[PDB]
Amino acid sequence: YRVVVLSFELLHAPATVCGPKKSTNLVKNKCVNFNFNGLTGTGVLTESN
Amino acid sequence: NCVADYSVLYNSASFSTFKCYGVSPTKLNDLCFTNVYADSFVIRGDEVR
Amino acid sequence: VNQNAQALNTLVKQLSSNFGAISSVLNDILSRLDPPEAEVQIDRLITGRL
Amino acid sequence: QVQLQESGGGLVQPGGSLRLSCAASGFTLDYYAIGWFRQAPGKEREGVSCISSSGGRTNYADSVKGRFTISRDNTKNTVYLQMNSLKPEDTAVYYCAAWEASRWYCPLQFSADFSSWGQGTQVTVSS
Repeated sequence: YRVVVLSFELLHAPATVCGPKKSTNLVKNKCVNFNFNGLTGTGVLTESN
Repeated sequence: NCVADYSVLYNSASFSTFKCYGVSPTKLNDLCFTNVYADSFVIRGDEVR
Repeated sequence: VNQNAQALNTLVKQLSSNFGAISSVLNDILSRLDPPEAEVQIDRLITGRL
Repeated sequence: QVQLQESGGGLVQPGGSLRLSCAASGFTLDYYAIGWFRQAPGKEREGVSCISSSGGRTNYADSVKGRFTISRDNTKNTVYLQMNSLKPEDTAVYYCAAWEASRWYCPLQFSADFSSWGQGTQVTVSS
């Protein structure tokens, strides 16, 4: 029996392998549900110095 | 640095073992990871347990 | 002033504890596990945070 | 602690009837689809009958149409397989396996991975 184990590593780091999903446009200065590099949340984005 | 399409694996209906721990197998396409390690081998049947 | 600020600073830092759950951040647990298994982790967060 | 346990095996006369049981402990069997599988001496494990999680969909192997009836009790956490008009061709060890649909569509006619397996029970047909 041919066995393959897939250990997925999940730390606070850039993600190099990501599943089949569609990236959308970016809107600013508005209340949004955002998902950056797997980091999900809700808030308003602003340009930062 | 490569997209992982887990639907091809999960919906293949050819693998005799689909054991996912800490991650549901249907959400492998929705989360993504920094890296994944693959170990591929042939083992007997009373021993894949 | 110092005592009041320390009490609030302690309260904020408690949000980063796991209280036995797999992750201290609530959005990760929802994005990772199904509600039958996610909820068990949330109750650990809820008990510690409450 | 997940366990699948077969019961009801034994020795019967051809043309007689026998009834098997599969019980689950450590987990709720109702959400899983269950299939009965047998291996004959010198043969490969073939699919006898399968039933959906809710019981609204079933499939049987052509050798056993009109003879075997599968069903389940989701309150009692069991799946049953009734055998009638039993033949010497059916002498085999019978497993019950629980798994989830790995393809689109309600029917269970296709085969796939089987998450949990029992230890099997022996039914012998000889006279």
